[PDB]
Amino acid sequence: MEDENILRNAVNLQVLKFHYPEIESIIDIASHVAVYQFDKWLKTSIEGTFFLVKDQRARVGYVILNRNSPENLYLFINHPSNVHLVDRYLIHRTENQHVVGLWMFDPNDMSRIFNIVKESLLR
Amino acid sequence: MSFTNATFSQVLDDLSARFILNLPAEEQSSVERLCFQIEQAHWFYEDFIRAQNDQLPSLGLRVFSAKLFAHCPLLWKWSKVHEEAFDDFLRYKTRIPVRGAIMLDMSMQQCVLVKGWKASSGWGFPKGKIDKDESDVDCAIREVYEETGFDCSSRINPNEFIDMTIRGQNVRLYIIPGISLDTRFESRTRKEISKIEWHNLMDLPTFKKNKPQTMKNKFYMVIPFLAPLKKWIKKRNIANNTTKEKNISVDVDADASSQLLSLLKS
Ligand SMILES: Nc1ncnc2c1ncn2[C@@H]1O[C@H](COP(=O)(O)OP(=O)(O)OP(=O)(O)O)[C@@H](O)[C@H]1O
Repeated sequence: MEDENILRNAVNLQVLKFHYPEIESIIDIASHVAVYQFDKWLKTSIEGTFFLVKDQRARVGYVILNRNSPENLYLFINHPSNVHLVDRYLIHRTENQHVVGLWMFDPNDMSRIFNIVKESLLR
Repeated sequence: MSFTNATFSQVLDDLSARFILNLPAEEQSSVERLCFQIEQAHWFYEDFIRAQNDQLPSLGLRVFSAKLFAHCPLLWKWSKVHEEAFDDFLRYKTRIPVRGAIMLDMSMQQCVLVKGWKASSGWGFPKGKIDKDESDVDCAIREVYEETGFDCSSRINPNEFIDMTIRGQNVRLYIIPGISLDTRFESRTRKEISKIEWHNLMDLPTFKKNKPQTMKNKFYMVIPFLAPLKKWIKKRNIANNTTKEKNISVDVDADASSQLLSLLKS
């Protein structure tokens, strides 16, 4: 039954808005993402459930609700050109000109998010 | 300190959204694959959340899991035969055993804790895995000795301990009161350890009713044993003025746990 999904969406959105009240919409979700940084890839402490979110001012971004500690990550994707698929990472060029590497344990999540990201910052 | 003002209900949603809610359907249907994530949540709860909100109750896995189901819609479509088999599995999952001790002073208000170097390592009770054919008591004696330099074979009591399943391990910490308050600790066989110190129980994150935690200490699997400990001491004090120790143990995942499950589940 579809009821469970309507229910699953509402919980998700509550959980995120509780952490970040500006968030208005969830675009898509990957169950398990690991975060890597540069300087060559280095492993971070942040690893958990990935949510592709849209801001109230319509800013696309993502939340990882970290599994290892209550220290979550939340970054904006300002422009489509700030993202790339290399080496099975979804690579993201932050405002702070850091290079982030997102590892979707599910390759399918990788492709689906990348694509919807491009579409969501297109319109 | 995100969860300091969250209700129990909001905390339950988070842990759900965080660990189990957004799993692929097949993983939710896998007792093992789901039990793992729930084991992670229960620990995240005891170790991180309760630390900023002591109002939140300390729960054994089995109970915590039940309440985590209430905040997970995709699990509501399933049989009583199914949910009972799962709980069964939570009760008897083959888990790595870990033994050690909670070393207390004579006055039972201070305990011995061990810290790695790394800033990512929080203080913890002396504990470790079991060597082949080694006995529970014998493993505890060994871990304490290696980590602490203190030989406890003369004071360890096979009848006095706390059992608890936390983060996918079956922890047993023997409770050894009356440790000399100027014991000198050593860790020469354990090069990883940098500090080994007496801490006041009253300074431990959830120990005293409404003492807030200062952000100046990190603790590993300490907080979860504090509820069973308060209970141990209460009881050991009753015994001290009535008979003689020996009997006093506290099994978190046993009766106390099934009593509470019946109250929820009935
Ligand atoms: N003292 C500690 N402080 C913080 N995190 C810890 C500590 N001990 C273990 N962990 C965490 O627990 C996870 C798994 O435990 P880990 O393998 O590090 O312990 P271990 O010493 O191998 O356990 P065992 O005693 O069973 O061998 C790791 O991700 C690690 O971050």
